[PDB]
Amino acid sequence: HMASDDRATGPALTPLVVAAAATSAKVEVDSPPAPVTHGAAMPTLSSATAQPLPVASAPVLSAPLGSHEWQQTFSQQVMLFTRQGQQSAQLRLHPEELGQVHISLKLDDNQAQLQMVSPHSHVRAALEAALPMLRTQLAESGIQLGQSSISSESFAGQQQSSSQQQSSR
Repeated sequence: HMASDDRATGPALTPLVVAAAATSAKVEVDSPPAPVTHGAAMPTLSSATAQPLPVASAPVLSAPLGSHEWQQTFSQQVMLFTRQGQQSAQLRLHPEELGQVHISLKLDDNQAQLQMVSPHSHVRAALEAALPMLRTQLAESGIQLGQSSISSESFAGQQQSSSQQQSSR
């Protein structure tokens, strides 16, 4: 019977802890200008006169990339194709690993679509550059090379962004 707990535990003090006031903004800024100088002179060399070197029709299209002879030969083969009446053909090309690219020139109205299946290589640079020249050769035969396409297997490049160049005089 009856009861008595009796308490006495009860904290009572003011907590306070704060101290922070400073800044930082010095050192590490600006950069030295890179020195540059131009000059050169370019060693000139007079073209020596001599008799033209004997040649012939090159077997398939295998010449150094950049040579005009390779481009001319590229056009030659197509001229022959259009003369025969064909349009699809194979050809030994470099890099040798290619073994045979598939040339498929399509013909509609008076415009030819040149499709070719080959990987991306420096070969395309000189080959593609020969396309504007080819249209000139074919144009003499009546036909006009309008469309052209190059794919290693299939063509896909859904990407177009070039929002730039905002200025005037």
